[PDB]
Amino acid sequence: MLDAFAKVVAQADARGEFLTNAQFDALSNLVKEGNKRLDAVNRITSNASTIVANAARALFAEQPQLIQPGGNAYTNRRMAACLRDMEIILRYVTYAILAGDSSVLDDRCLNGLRETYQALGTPGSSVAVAIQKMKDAAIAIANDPNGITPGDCSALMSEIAGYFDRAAAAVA
Amino acid sequence: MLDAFAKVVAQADARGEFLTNAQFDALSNLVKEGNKRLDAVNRITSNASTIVANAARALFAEQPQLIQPGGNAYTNRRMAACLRDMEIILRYVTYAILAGDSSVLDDRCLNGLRETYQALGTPGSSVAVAIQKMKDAAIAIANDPNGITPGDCSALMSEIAGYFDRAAAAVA
Amino acid sequence: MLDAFAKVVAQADARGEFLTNAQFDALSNLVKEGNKRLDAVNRITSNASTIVANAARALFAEQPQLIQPGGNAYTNRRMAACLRDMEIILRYVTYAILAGDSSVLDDRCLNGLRETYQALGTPGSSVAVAIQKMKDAAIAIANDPNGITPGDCSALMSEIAGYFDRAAAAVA
Amino acid sequence: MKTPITEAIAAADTQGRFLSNTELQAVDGRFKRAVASMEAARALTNNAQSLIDGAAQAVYQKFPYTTTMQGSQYASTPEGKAKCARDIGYYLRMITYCLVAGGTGPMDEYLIAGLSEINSTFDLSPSWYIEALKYIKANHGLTGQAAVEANAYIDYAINALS
Amino acid sequence: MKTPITEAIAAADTQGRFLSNTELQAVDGRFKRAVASMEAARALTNNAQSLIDGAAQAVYQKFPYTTTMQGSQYASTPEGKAKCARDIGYYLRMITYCLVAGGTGPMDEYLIAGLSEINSTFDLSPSWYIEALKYIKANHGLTGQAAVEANAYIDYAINALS
Amino acid sequence: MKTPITEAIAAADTQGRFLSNTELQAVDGRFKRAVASMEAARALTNNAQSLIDGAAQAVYQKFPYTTTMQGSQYASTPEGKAKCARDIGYYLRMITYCLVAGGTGPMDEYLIAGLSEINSTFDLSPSWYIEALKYIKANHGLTGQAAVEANAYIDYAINALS
Ligand SMILES: *[C@@H](C)[C@H]1/C(=C/c2[nH]c(/C=C3N=C(/C=C4\NC(=O)C(CC)=C4C)C(C)=C\3CCC(=O)O)c(CCC(=O)O)c2C)NC(=O)[C@@H]1C
Ligand SMILES: *[C@@H](C)[C@H]1/C(=C/c2[nH]c(/C=C3N=C(/C=C4\NC(=O)C(CC)=C4C)C(C)=C\3CCC(=O)O)c(CCC(=O)O)c2C)NC(=O)[C@@H]1C
Ligand SMILES: *[C@@H](C)[C@H]1/C(=C/c2[nH]c(/C=C3N=C(/C=C4\NC(=O)C(CC)=C4C)C(C)=C\3CCC(=O)O)c(CCC(=O)O)c2C)NC(=O)[C@@H]1C
Ligand SMILES: *[C@H](C)[C@H]1/C(=C/c2[nH]c(/C=C3N=C(/C=C4\NC(=O)C(CC)=C4C)C(C)=C\3CCC(=O)O)c(CCC(=O)O)c2C)NC(=O)[C@@H]1C
Ligand SMILES: *[C@H](C)[C@H]1/C(=C/c2[nH]c(/C=C3N=C(/C=C4\NC(=O)C(CC)=C4C)C(C)=C\3CCC(=O)O)c(CCC(=O)O)c2C)NC(=O)[C@@H]1C
Ligand SMILES: *[C@H](C)[C@H]1/C(=C/c2[nH]c(/C=C3N=C(/C=C4\NC(=O)C(CC)=C4C)C(C)=C\3CCC(=O)O)c(CCC(=O)O)c2C)NC(=O)[C@@H]1C
Ligand SMILES: *[C@H](C)[C@H]1/C(=C/c2[nH]c(/C=C3N=C(/C=C4\NC(=O)C(CC)=C4C)C(C)=C\3CCC(=O)O)c(CCC(=O)O)c2C)NC(=O)[C@@H]1C
Ligand SMILES: *[C@H](C)[C@H]1/C(=C/c2[nH]c(/C=C3N=C(/C=C4\NC(=O)C(CC)=C4C)C(C)=C\3CCC(=O)O)c(CCC(=O)O)c2C)NC(=O)[C@@H]1C
Ligand SMILES: *[C@H](C)[C@H]1/C(=C/c2[nH]c(/C=C3N=C(/C=C4\NC(=O)C(CC)=C4C)C(C)=C\3CCC(=O)O)c(CCC(=O)O)c2C)NC(=O)[C@@H]1C
Repeated sequence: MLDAFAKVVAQADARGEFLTNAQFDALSNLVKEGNKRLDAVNRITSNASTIVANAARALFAEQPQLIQPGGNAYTNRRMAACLRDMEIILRYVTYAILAGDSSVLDDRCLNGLRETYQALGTPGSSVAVAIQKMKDAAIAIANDPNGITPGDCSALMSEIAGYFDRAAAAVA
Repeated sequence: MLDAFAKVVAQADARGEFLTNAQFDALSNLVKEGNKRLDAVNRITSNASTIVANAARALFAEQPQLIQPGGNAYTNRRMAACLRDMEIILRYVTYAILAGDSSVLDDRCLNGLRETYQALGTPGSSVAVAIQKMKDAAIAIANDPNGITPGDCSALMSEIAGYFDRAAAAVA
Repeated sequence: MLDAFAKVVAQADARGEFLTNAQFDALSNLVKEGNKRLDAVNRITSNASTIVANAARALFAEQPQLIQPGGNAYTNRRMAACLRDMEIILRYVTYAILAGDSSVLDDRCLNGLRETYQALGTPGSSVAVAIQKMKDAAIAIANDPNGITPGDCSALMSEIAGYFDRAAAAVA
Repeated sequence: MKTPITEAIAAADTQGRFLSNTELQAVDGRFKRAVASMEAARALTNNAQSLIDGAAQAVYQKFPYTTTMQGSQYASTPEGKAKCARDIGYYLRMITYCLVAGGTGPMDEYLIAGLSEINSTFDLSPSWYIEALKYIKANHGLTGQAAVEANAYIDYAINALS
Repeated sequence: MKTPITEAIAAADTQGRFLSNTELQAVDGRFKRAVASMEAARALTNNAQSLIDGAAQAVYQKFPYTTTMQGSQYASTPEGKAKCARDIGYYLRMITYCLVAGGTGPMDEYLIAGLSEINSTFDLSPSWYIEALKYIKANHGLTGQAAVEANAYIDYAINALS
Repeated sequence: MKTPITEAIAAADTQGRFLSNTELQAVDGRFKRAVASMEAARALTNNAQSLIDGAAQAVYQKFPYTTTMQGSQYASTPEGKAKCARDIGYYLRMITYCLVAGGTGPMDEYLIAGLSEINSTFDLSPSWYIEALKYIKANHGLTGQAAVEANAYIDYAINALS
């Protein structure tokens, strides 16, 4: 996989070049913004169980056909698998946040996922809704101004939203 | 896999329903007819070697191109493989008889078999003939009125014929 | 796999025939020409390292885009893989020479190789050039009149050239 | 799905052999026991609503805090009470399926697998369901071997929750 | 198919290395022995019909019950007698292929593999074929190393049936 | 590619768990050390040409036979001298990438893997490159932790060649 730094290095190597004054400045800024990134990962991770459970409850309340006998989330084994998927997706999204790049999310999670759901008969459009719910909850938690040094994390939240939407699009 | 009983249960669960008075009666009848089913399985199984050998001999007498040098059943290794297939098919058909459902036969035997023979170059039309021969011999043995309490097993024989024809169609 | 002798046997068996007076004579000639075949294999094998290195150097001198940053042979890991492939191809070609049949080369090396290079993004046309270079060097070494009992090895060299061209065509 | 018949076939198939008398006797045992099993299944089905209604109240009585505590995982709201009754009905339905199939397969597949994960995630106490199962066992009204059959699967569910 | 050459290549290939002098000497051994092997192969082929006819009668003489007993697996009927002669011809043909290839490969692939399964399924006695092979060995008329070559593969077949 | 961040993620992913404080502290360590690493990276890049030119001459001086011996694998011809300078530039570039990534990943992937195979095949002596790396280490002009950073990756390359 790659993180934001390795990504720039890989691009420079393909061209056989040393980094430019600008590239150095860009990477240095990422470092200066590191604290905020660490807070977002810690905050989301620390509330992972509630983010998944709350999103799952909301999904089934909105879409009761999923839990109705015959539905794809009916039976404990399917419900467990569904809950697991939510947790897995959230897990990989947080990895992307820490890395500052979506490579790990794309390679280890999203790639081939749509084809997996199609083969199983799982409604990807419904998974997308679940992802969107976790997205809104994850950002509200990460960007909560309480109990943290005051500052602007808007760019980071936009980046985080991007990963969630990316995952949602990969299944929807 | 599923047997006749599990099949009804699976259908009821998909609908989230308890069994109806009729369904209970149907399954109870199957039980009452259990003895006949056990006799058919025992009788066919107890003559498995002759059923396969006799059918194989007949097939090669009818279709000598199969054993002619170059034929698909030429060489001991191919003849052995051919004999093995006959025995395998008969084995799975008997499992279906015991279960009262073709699921095990379809899942563990017939699925992908046509594609296997095509890749190998084995003539499925000839395998179908072999299956039909075992079918006629298996039913004659299972429905032999000698040495058994007199009764009507016509429905069961029709069911048994169905499994054989099912296997024959899956390769032909 | 098969060698020149097993090949004739396989053809005769498919027809269920003993060998004919001619077939016996053909195989006997191959045997009488065995010494030359052993010399070609020993000579090529004994210079395998230089044949590959010299061909590789020539290829990169002719096609510098291959080693330019971004090129498919750029980085030590890709250059090593490239060198390895050359050596592998030469190895299998020599096996074909010893056997007097291209079966081992086709089955264990060339089959699926074009598809491998396409998936990786390796330019097969360039590999073909590398193969052709090893071909010319291998034949010059095998057919060197110095240090060997004088005789005509033209037929054998034509056979050897055939295997190399076969490998070149399988990737080009 | 685990039944005496699929289990007989699975054994022979793993050994790559035809069914033998060893397996056929097992199926006969299953056919003979079916009489008692079906009697139990029909009774529980016929009396399903009263058993479910009674079982739910038995839980509320043992655990009163389940009818008043705030939270979606309790029965303190119409919705919670509906979810609870639904769940108990699922258990009873599974028990009848096991009796019909002559094995634990149905409950194993549709209910026990993932059971721990579900109760932990949704904050459902296993103790609630054990109480409901104990009520069904005490009040199904069966006797003789039909009772033995019903209780074997009810206790199987209780052990899966313990 | 197993020959001294494919065996040499297989060894080098499993080790991922080029052929060495170790393997080349093996092939030379094979090329030198070919002289005797081919002499044996040509003789057995030239005299194939008489050897097959004689071998079949040798079996019938050792096992008279093979010419009179009822059943398709005996030679008591034109068809059975044709199947028998065919089989013996298959063995002789395989022996010549082994001599031509310089190895057991042909017989291993076209005949020995599955041999036990075939004889058991069709009720063919291995003893019948051993007698036929003994006849061919005793009467092929070869001497010197050509005999050593022929007998090595004939005895190889006999051991595969034992 | 190996960095403190991808390494943190790999650990959590192999264990199938979310990142914990254990991993987050590692990344913070990386973010804090970046200051020194970037200082080193910028300096080596800014001074790349003089370091490369000087390093090449240091090799020619230590190994004079590299400027006169006949053969394409020596620097005795314009082409050889260009290949040499190119190679040294590759090493310096890799060192800056490692500093930027905060790990050995870049050098591990683009240079060390296959390194032994390359030097053996093209008859390049590892001793030549070690001398060039020693020159860069002695003359990069860095002090304090920026020096510690630069030297760690230079010595890493030297050990990979030893
Ligand atoms: C947006 C996400 C919210 C926000 C963030 C914010 N955080 C900081 C500063 C710090 N964050 C940490 C946290 C860590 N450091 C670590 O090494 C680890 C891993 C164990 C963690 C979790 C630290 C140490 C700091 C600096 C000291 C401090 O507490 O201030 C800032 C300030 C940026 C600047 O730190 O550098 C900001 C803006 N602030 C918000 O209002 C959002 C809700
Ligand atoms: C059709 C297939 C033929 C036929 C069958 C037939 N069988 C029975 C009755 C019995 N069969 C058994 C056999 C078993 N019981 C077992 O537990 C096992 C496994 C070890 C076997 C093999 C038994 C015990 C009976 C009952 C006692 C008896 O011998 O009668 C019937 C009678 C149905 C009724 O048994 O219930 C019938 C009709 N009859 C035929 O004419 C067909 C050729
Ligand atoms: C063409 C390829 C060149 C050529 C070949 C040539 N070689 C021979 C004869 C011999 N070659 C060997 C070599 C071996 N024998 C072995 O068992 C092994 C494996 C360890 C090897 C490598 C031998 C023993 C001979 C025979 C004795 C001798 O040295 O002459 C011939 C003569 C053919 C005839 O041998 O039989 C020829 C023509 N000659 C050339 O000019 C080509 C450059
Ligand atoms: C939940 C919101 C929805 C839902 C989910 C559901 N998923 C499955 C089964 C699988 N999901 C995956 C996905 C992954 N596996 C991985 O290892 C990774 C990366 C770490 C991913 C993304 C896989 C492989 C499966 C199948 C294998 C398995 O189930 O173990 C199911 C099960 C379906 C079934 O058993 O038939 C379900 C129900 N279902 C919904 O209705 C929601 C919309
Ligand atoms: C016999 C009547 C005909 C015939 C058969 C024949 N079959 C094969 C080879 C294979 N058959 C299978 C099928 C199965 N394998 C399974 O495990 C199961 C379920 C338990 C089935 C149904 C497979 C997998 C093979 C290939 C693998 C193998 O041979 O081991 C052959 C061999 C062909 C060959 O070696 O080239 C033959 C000859 N051939 C006939 O002419 C009859 C009409
Ligand atoms: C060299 C002249 C050219 C070149 C080659 C190149 N090849 C690869 C990678 C692979 N090559 C193979 C081929 C084989 N593997 C085998 O086991 C056999 C039979 C014994 C063959 C023929 C395979 C499987 C690979 C991929 C697996 C691997 O690399 O280990 C590469 C690597 C590409 C990459 O890492 O992305 C390269 C560079 N490249 C050129 O530019 C030359 C024209
Ligand atoms: C009743 C004894 C007590 C009670 C129950 C209660 N349960 C839920 C929610 C769920 N129950 C299940 C159970 C199953 N689903 C299955 O597919 C199967 C097998 C067929 C079983 C046994 C599941 C999956 C859920 C969650 C998903 C859903 O809503 O269906 C709730 C709601 C919890 C919530 O937060 O929304 C309640 C209240 N609660 C009590 O207090 C009773 C004592
Ligand atoms: C002769 C020594 C005695 C004899 C022979 C006999 N054999 C058969 C039938 C078969 N023989 C084979 C043998 C082979 N098939 C092969 O592909 C190969 C390798 C190339 C061999 C060795 C096979 C497969 C059969 C059965 C299928 C077929 O008919 O070809 C029979 C007929 C048996 C029958 O019941 O139809 C006979 C009579 N029998 C004797 O009594 C002789 C002493
Ligand atoms: C310089 C210290 C001495 C010197 C160098 C020299 N090198 C080569 C050829 C090659 N060098 C490499 C090295 C790399 N390729 C890579 O992709 C990477 C990682 C990014 C490295 C480090 C390679 C692969 C080659 C061969 C292929 C090529 O030409 O690029 C030569 C030429 C050798 C030849 O025979 O053509 C030379 C001369 N030689 C000296 O004497 C200096 C002391």
